[PDB]
Amino acid sequence: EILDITPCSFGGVSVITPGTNTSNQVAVLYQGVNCTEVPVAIHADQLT
Amino acid sequence: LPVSMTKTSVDCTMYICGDSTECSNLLLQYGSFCTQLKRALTGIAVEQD
Repeated sequence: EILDITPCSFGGVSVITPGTNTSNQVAVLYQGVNCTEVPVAIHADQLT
Repeated sequence: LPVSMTKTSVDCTMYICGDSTECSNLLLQYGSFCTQLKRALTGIAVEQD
């Protein structure tokens, strides 16, 4: 049975911050992926 | 008259080593080539805007 080999879901992580003089909250931008291909493994973050 | 061009960002680890070579950790021995290329690509991307 012949099968395709597509590579892993990857991209770039861009952190958006207002500066440390204002606050410490950050927003990440996973470039080039869908809302389902982002890691939804936040409940299992200790597995890496 | 042209105004802007295509903004391109290059992942050096997947290009040089690959998405299947976990034993190719020797790219860290070469220093900071990926950082000094990503800085130029980021400058090109913020220049085209």
